Amino acid sequence: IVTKSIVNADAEARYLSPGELDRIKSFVAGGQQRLRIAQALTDNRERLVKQAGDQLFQKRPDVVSPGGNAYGQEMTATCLRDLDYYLRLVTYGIVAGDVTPIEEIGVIGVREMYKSLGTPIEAVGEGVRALKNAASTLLSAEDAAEAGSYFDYVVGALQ
Amino acid sequence: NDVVIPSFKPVQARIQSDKTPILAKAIADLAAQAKQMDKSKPLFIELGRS
Ligand SMILES: CCC1=C(C)/C(=C/C2=NC(=C\c3[nH]c(/C=C4\NC(=O)[C@H](C)[C@H]4CC)c(C)c3CCC(=O)O)/C(CCC(=O)O)=C2C)NC1=O
Repeated sequence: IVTKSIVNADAEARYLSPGELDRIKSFVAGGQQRLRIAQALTDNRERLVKQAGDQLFQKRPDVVSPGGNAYGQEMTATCLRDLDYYLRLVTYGIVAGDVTPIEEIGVIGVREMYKSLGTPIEAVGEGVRALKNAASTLLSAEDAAEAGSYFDYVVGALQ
Repeated sequence: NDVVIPSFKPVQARIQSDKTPILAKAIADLAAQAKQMDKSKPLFIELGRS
């Protein structure tokens, strides 16, 4: 939240506002809890990714259908690696407080990419929604609100 | 000959704690703080509390 506040006060000619300095103070105060949430999500990488991908294949069997993109062991391994990448970017966004790491690493040009790869966008989005549900079940309650709202940004930005 | 001031009679107050009405508002607000969802721990343990 420091980069966004600095560039927002950079667009104007003035310094950082007292409101924005309160935002940075509150972000520092919540930063240790955010590191705890990142600790839990780092250590639960395997089973979260596998449960979310298998929930996706329960919801959407078109990708693992033989006409689909994720047909075969190697293709489905790359599917789970894509879900791993998005969970990693979600942890980065939970730590930073911005969504600029999520955005400029994995959001900004993903539609044209998955159009050229032949992969449907909505199934990626359903898999990240499954990640949101799984990480919501793992964490503490309003902590899961925090994690699932960054997950919610990723889900709404993919579609 | 009679004693002028024998002692000091202790006098009781006419307000104990029921007034002072945000000590009293705090009794209420905090008594009702206990039974509102308290989101700090997982959510599944907090639907099963009577
Ligand atoms: C960190 C940001 C980031 C993303 C998102 C990313 C995706 C990505 N997905 C790929 C393939 C793939 N991606 C999928 C994805 C899916 N199967 C489905 O049906 C679902 C909708 C979806 C799972 C979410 C599949 C099936 C392939 C293999 C397609 C192919 O090999 O042609 C490839 C090419 C092979 C590779 O290098 O792994 C990239 C680069 N790369 C990145 O750096």
